[PDB]
Order: sequence, then structure tokens, then C-alpha cells
Amino acid sequence: SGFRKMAFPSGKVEGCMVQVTCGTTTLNGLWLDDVVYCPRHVICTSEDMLNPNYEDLLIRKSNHNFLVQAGNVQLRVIGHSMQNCVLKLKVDTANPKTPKYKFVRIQPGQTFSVLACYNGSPSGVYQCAMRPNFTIKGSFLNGSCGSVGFNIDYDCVSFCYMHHMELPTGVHAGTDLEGNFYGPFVDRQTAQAAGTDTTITVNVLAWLYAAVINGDRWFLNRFTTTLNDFNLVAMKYNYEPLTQDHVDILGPLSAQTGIAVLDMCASLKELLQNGMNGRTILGSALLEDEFTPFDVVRQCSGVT
Amino acid sequence: SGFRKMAFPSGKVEGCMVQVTCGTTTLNGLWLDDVVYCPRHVICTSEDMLNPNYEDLLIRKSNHNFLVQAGNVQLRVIGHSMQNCVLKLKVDTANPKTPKYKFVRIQPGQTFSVLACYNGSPSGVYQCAMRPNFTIKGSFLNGSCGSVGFNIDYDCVSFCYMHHMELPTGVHAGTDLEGNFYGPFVDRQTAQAAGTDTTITVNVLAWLYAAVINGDRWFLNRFTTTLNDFNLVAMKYNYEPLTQDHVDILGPLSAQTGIAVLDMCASLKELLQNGMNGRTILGSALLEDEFTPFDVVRQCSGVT
Ligand SMILES: *CC(=O)NNC(=O)c1cc2c(s1)CCCC2
Ligand SMILES: *CC(=O)NNC(=O)c1cc2c(s1)CCCC2
Repeated sequence: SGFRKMAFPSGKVEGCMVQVTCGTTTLNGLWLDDVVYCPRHVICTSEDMLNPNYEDLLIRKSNHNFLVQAGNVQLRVIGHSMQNCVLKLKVDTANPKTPKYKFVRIQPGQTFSVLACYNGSPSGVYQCAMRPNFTIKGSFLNGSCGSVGFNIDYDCVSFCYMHHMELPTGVHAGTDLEGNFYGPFVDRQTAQAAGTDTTITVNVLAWLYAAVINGDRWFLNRFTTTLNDFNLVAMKYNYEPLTQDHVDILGPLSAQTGIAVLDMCASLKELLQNGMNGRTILGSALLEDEFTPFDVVRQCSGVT
Repeated sequence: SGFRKMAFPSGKVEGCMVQVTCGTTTLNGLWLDDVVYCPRHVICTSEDMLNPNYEDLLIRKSNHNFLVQAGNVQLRVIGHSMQNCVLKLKVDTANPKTPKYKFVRIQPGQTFSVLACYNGSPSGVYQCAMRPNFTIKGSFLNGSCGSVGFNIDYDCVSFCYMHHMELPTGVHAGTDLEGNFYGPFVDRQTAQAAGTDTTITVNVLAWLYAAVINGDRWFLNRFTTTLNDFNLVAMKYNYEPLTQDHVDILGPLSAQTGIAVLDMCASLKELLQNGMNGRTILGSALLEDEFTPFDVVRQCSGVT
């Protein structure tokens, strides 16, 4: 029993973090096989950040300008290329700690673990979601860029995020491991406003299921509703619209708890309309939307 | 910017988790040097849990009854002994992944990372506090016993918790790595009620400092108070009494933010008396008490 915002074990990723230094800019890189992946803005001065021409900046850089340190051992760079907003540094040594891995571009609402790093050294691990406005609500200081988000399926690490940006509102933007930004964000010091941060409705319902499973049931009511009725209420409260897909994904939690998805929707509807009245659900005073249905099954069934 | 419930990287501990099986009971052990540490109730049947005589139960067990598997490789047990509520299994192989480590018994209010494990395999990592009633609010399923709580100071893992028990209220009890229970709990299937779960006042103030640093300041007020006045309000709300020690520990956060501890106390007092009025602080609708002042400094200064 008990339900916790749980990250994946970070060991497999700890073994991949290196320090990349280009002139006086240092940040984190990801060493997989004989490639080190890092934010292309490693080649920039903070001066450069205002309107950088990465193609032109990169012409001035050679393999030997890219200082890659793995713990205390320097890697030899035999190749460099820019893919979207990441650099790939070919090194002469395969990372002996390369786990089985994939690069996956995630959908908004999907959750992942971040290994926050500074100077290629891990400081901590926390769980995130890709917000519907393609920001993440991270914990990132200067030097944190190149820290990666990931999922683990048994022994395979799926890398989904590399950290690049803080927006002036203190939220986080970055890329998949192909260096394509989530959302409309660019690696440039400019006016970039986040859109509406909407609640991930399907994740809230998942977390309502997790609560019932762990004995928090005060919010279960006598009512039901319909997808269309529920969605009218969701619109009003800047909740994502709930689809039949979301209902299907909640099927197993529905089945295990014996509470129909649309009944749980009617519970959520009442919580939106009436608030929590100073009560709590799994030790939270607001509706948690950063557990997926997959996350709830996993944590409730002890998948390793 | 951004503030997150952050665990330590779990890699150094992942390398220490093994599976211990005694007859038909399996749980997790901690392999450090040539010793595997595990809950002594590994020797019990669930029948046994009602009123176990561990000394008598253990007389019936030999080294070869303790099946220790490290990933997929069996360790040879050359010795076993009971220290308080843990077993120490001497194995013929030093764990090659033994990090620098210590066993430390923590104080209530102190925070640590849990690597939740099943069958000696990591499933996840989350941050905890030792509650003032010596419970932790964990996420633990059957087979999770032997999962450990820890802190990391640069390269040294201080093990502070081994998981043993769920109380009938779904909260968690366990031991330091000498096998002494935190609080009055025994490894026995019996009436064990937790005492008052009081709020860790000094941690809440630390988290109020973390909020100001990260731009959440709506709750900063025009008032101040005194240790004695504040404590009258703390009593009423089942907050731990605030000592001059707590004030001293908050000194650096005080200094960095330029908000005197007693002014922040007067802010906390108003929040207790008036609630949050539907507002949030670092994305939480209640007062978080599972960051220490040390945790806030660390996360705000990017210590690795
Ligand atoms: C993000 C990090 O830890 N290292 N690099 C930086 O500090 C910057 C990244 C960007 C900046 S400054 C300006 C906007 C574009 C990305
Ligand atoms: C805790 C775990 O994952 N493995 N062991 C158990 O399930 C039990 C531990 C205790 C039980 S059952 C009864 C109370 C005493 C501790």
C-alpha cells in the first residue's frame, strides 16, 4: 500500500552521463555506444544566445574543441555533426555501460524520469510529465542542460527528453534525442510564452483509481455522467477532453477496482465543481495529473 | 528554477540489491562487501508472523537454507547471524559494486531516498521522511521488504532504512542497518498503532524558503512573531515545536533570501490560521514537510 511519485532507478543512465565543454560553456552529454549527444548551444557564448546561427558558429569548431570527460577520463572526439538542436560527438570508445536503449518522442501527458546532472555528474532523479503545452515543470539550475528524461522497460532505456531551456516563467523546454524541440520552442534567448497548461484528465482518473486501490475513497459518489457531459465540465476547468481512447486505457484500473470509468469521471466532475473541501487524496490537496494509467498499474503491481 | 521532490541517483544502491529466499519466503537483501543484510522475518512463514520466536526459528536454518541471488548468479553463504531484526549472511564473494558506505540511524524529520525493490530487482526510487511518529509514508507491495532508504554525500552512501512492515493504516515501519526499529514497532503481526503524525515545522519553513527562491512569494506577509508565539500556533496545528536549533539550521536560507526566520514563521502562522485560499506554493495545495533545510540548499545550489 501507499502511492508515491516514483522515478525509474537511474543507474543505467548515470553510466551514460558525461561532461561536454566547448570553449567556456560546460553542460551534460549522453554517451551511448561511440556517440555523445548534447545540446548544440554548447558551442555558444551567452552573447550568442540572443540570435545564434548554429551552422555558422559550428564551422569555427573542430573535433578537438569538444572536450568530453567521462568521470575523470577524457574521451577522444573523432567526429561531430549537428542533428536538429543536438550535437552528436563521435568518440573513439564505445561506452562500456551503454544499456539497451531507444530514442522515443513522447506524447503530451506521458510521464518520464529526469536525472538532473551538473558537470556530467548526477545530483538527483524526479518524475515528470510532458505538459499539454509541451513544457515540463522541472528542477534545473545553470549547467543542467543535457540532463535527459527516460523510461525503462525491464532492461531497455527509452530516452525521450534532453534538457535545453528555461522559459522566463521558470518552466522547462527541450528536445527528443533527435534534437527536435517538444512544442514550438527554439534554443534562442527570446520571447517564448507557454500556451495553456491544461490538466491531463486521463492521468487524474488513473490517480483517482490509485487512491481507491490504496483506501482513499471519500470522493467516490452516487453519480455517473457521459463523455460529452464530463467534457463540458473538463472544458470549463482547462482539463484535456477525455476520449474513448482514454476510457479504453483506464479499462484495467476500472476492472481491478469495479468502478466504471464514467462513474469515476462523475467523481472527478464533483471534485472540480466542489473542490476537496480541505480533504486530501493520497496526501495531495489538489488533483495529481503526472501518473499515467500505465504508471498506476506498474506501481500497484510492482513491475521491475 | 523549479523545485521537485528529488531522490538521490539510485545506481550505487541498485548494485547492492540481491534476492534472499528462505524456504518459500523471498525478499530483498543489501550486499555490501561479503555480507548480505536482510529482514530476519525472511525465516518466517506468514503463520509464523503472529508470534514468531526468531531465535528458535533460526536454530532450524543453516547457511544452505539461505538462497542469495545477485542478478542471475547464486552467492555461496558461509555464515549467518541475527543482529536485532536483520540477518547478516556472510557470502564467499565481496560485492564488486560495493560503493563507499555507512550505516546511520536518522532522526525524525530527516529525509532519505527509497529504492523500492522486488525479487532483488529495482522498480523505482522516491524521496521519504522519517515521520515524527517513526513511520514513513512509503510505496511498498508484498516482496518489497529489504528495500533500503539512503542518503549520498558525493560518493558515500549512508544507509538509514531497511523496509520491514506495513501497519494496518497503510504506513511503513522498518529498521536502521543494525536492525533496530525506528519507533516502538516489532516485526510481529499484531495491534501496532502509529502515534500522532505531526508536521516537521523546520522542513515546512525550508520549503517556504525554496518557494521564495523559485518566485512563489504571495504568502510573504507584513508580520513577524516570536519562537514562543509561533509554537502556541504550531501546537494547535500538530506542528513540531520550533527550536533555536531549527532557527540556526535555517540561517543560510534566511541569509540567501534576506527573510528573517521569525518573519517566515509569521508567514507560516498566517498560512496555518487562514489556509492557502485555493492558491498553491511550488505546485502544492498543502504545506510540504519532506524537504530538509539541507535538501533545499542542495537542490537550489545543484550539489552532485
Ligand atoms: C541550460 C544549461 O544548463 N546550460 N545552458 C544555458 O545556460 C542556456 C541554454 C539556453 C540559453 S542559456 C538561452 C536560451 C536558449 C537555451
Ligand atoms: C514486507 C515484505 O515485502 N515481505 N514480508 C512480508 O510480507 C511481511 C513482513 C511482516 C509481516 S508480513 C507481518 C508483520 C511483521 C512484518
